Amino acid sequence: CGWHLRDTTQVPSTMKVMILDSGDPNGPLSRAVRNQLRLNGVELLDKETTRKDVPSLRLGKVSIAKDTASVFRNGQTAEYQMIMTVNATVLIPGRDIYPISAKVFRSFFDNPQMALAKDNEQDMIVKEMYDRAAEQLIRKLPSIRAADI
Amino acid sequence: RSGFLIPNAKYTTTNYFEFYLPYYWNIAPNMDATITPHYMHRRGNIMWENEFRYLSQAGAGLMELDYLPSDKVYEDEHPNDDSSRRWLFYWNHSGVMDQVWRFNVDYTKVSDPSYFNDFDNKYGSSTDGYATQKFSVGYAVQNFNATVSTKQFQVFSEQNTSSYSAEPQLDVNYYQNDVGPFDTRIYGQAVHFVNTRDDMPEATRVHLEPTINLPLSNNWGSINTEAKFLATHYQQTNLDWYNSRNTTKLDESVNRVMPQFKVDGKMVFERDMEMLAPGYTQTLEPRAQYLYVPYRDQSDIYNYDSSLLQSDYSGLFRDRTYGGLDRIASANQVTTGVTSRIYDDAAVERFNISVGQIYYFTESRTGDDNITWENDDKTGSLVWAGDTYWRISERWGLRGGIQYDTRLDNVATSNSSIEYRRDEDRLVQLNYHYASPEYIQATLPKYYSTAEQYKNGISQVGAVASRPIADRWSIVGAYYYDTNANKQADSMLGVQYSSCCYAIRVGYERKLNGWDNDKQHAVYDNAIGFNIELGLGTQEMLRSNILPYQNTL
Amino acid sequence: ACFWPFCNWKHGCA
Ligand SMILES: CCCCCCCCCCCCO[C@@H]1O[C@H](CO)[C@@H](O[C@H]2O[C@H](CO)[C@@H](O)[C@H](O)[C@H]2O)[C@H](O)[C@H]1O
Ligand SMILES: *[C]C(=O)N1[C][C]N(C(=O)[C]*)[C][C]N([C@](*)(=O)[C]*)[C][C]1
Repeated sequence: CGWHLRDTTQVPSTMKVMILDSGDPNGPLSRAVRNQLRLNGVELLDKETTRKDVPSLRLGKVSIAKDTASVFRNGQTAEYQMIMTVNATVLIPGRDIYPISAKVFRSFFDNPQMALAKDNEQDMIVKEMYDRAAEQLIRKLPSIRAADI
Repeated sequence: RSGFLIPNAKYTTTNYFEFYLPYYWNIAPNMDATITPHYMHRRGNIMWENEFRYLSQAGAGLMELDYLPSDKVYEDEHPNDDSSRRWLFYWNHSGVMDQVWRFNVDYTKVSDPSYFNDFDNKYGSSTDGYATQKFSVGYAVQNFNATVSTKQFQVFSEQNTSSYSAEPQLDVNYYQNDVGPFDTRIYGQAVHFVNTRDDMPEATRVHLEPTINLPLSNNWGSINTEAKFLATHYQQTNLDWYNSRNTTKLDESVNRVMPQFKVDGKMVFERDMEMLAPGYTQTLEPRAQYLYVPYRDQSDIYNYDSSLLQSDYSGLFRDRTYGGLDRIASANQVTTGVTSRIYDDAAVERFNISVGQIYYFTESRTGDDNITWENDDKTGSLVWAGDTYWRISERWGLRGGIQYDTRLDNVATSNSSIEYRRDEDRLVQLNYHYASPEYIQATLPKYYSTAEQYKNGISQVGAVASRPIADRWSIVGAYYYDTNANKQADSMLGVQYSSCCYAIRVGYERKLNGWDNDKQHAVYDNAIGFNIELGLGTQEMLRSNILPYQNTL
Repeated sequence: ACFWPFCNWKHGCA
């Protein structure tokens, strides 16, 4: 058994202290990303900081689409597929900008009789997808670090 | 810049020969409009469509108003009806102002349930079972957000249109992190539920929940403890009719006050794959969770907005079994899951596989447990889930998921997909969707389990292809086939010649467009139209059918 | 006293 406990952090050492930027700093995705970063031991500086030479994580477009994945024999929708895609960038000061992305799939059955309930369900689903988007982008940070080297 | 667009035409089987005559109108830099006479021959009239797109300080929005003054087909199928006019109003508006004020509008109103089947699918779909009408005004800052919202629905189902509407709804959240070791959160809600019927329950609900959680993390381990305190007050009125028919009696005042204890733990083991591949790293992540919620009798409350949630691998660790705040089941359970990830030389995750299960110690009761499970298993290992995702190459990849239930004694839901994609113009994809009839019986309403169009379940195979020719043409096709019925569900073809000054497109689609209640078969709709406009348009054509293509990598 | 939005105004005065 070669399985050993992880000795490195999920977020690389260079990106321990970083800036977070977006046009929606008060949106659900920003909240999810900030929570994921604060859990991984990352210190977030304001964008106004005179402190230079810290990397910058700029969150970009977020698009959520609800499509019909399957239909019944009458053509009515059976499964609704929620797809969330998020684009972001990481600027390493003085070296380059590295683009990153996240995509989350989920599905749920439709129920017109309990339509209101289903709406609530959808809301909950969306609130989860943001979290999935926040852990994905972080898991892509080491790929940026290796790319910079 | 304001002038006639190039005309458009189609030949259907529901409106026969159709003709669009668009007219653009640049009213301002931020506002534009288009007036489209749409002559329909079978209905023998003109639907006047009007679109208005605007960009403002509040955000961006689109309004559509379609009006058909009179209809012959609708008149024939409803001889005794007062009028035969048809109309649709759509209003979408999303926007954030000064980074704090969030405005969302999604309104759709139609004159009759049959509108979407009988007309174009720009903002509607024949697959839709209902239309939604939501308004939302919110204020969000870093540690606070509030929102006043209105929800209304127009169900197209003739059997039971009756739906509940949350006309006022308030969602107040507050977050206070770094309160010593602990992190704190509070959620509040006030909602008034009204039904379209004059004899259904009506209720106002006030909900408050404090939350305190302690996160502790290392380089390999993460343990999080969490305590919630849910408090709900229901004031229900207009309950005579319900109590005159059902043995369970609804109360006018209900107070439900319960704690929730949750513990999450996860590890991260790592190894370096050597024989299989050089410099490839495999990660093994075990994850465990214990949840405890005591039981309260909810028989005095009508199920306004609680529905059973699907349990994927991520949903296995979700603490709620129902949505909303009406049915909160008891919980004494431990959930275990394992994830394996493969990382290549560039530290890019190329593969991951997940599998987990839920083991109950006590039955999840809610007071109104009427779910028709196929067996009587109440405790033990009851729910299983699994996911997989493989990126074989730059142009090739596949996905998969499965959920199994012992209470259904069957695989509740499954999905699979495999895609080849060089670029937006050249790609191939194959997908599969499954849903057992037992799952349909258990979760969907009672009449689903007896109706032929629903009781069989889902077993659907889809193929999508897009191949360019001579970097000017783009042949696009899609085929969806139900293997239980052995019948086509949706199929489309399309050809687009895209030059530098024009792009001609011809399309064809055959789709399921309703059920016939007499001969007990489905109605198919065919449409063949041409579109001239003044990329090869592959993605636009891929999204034109009722089962639109989605990128799977 | 009056909670006009967040109260039972469809059937309440019955
Ligand atoms: C746990 C590891 C995670 C990896 C997850 C990836 C799983 C990918 C799922 C691909 C399988 C989908 O296809 C799988 O095969 C058949 C084909 O109908 C279904 O089978 C079901 O329907 C068919 C008939 O329609 C019956 O013969 C069968 O008894 C019934 O169970 C399975 O229930 C479904 O799950
Ligand atoms: C504005 C107001 O005072 N409301 C309360 C008084 N009443 C009745 O007492 C019947 C009218 C009904 N309502 C509610 O029940 C909430 C709204 C207005």
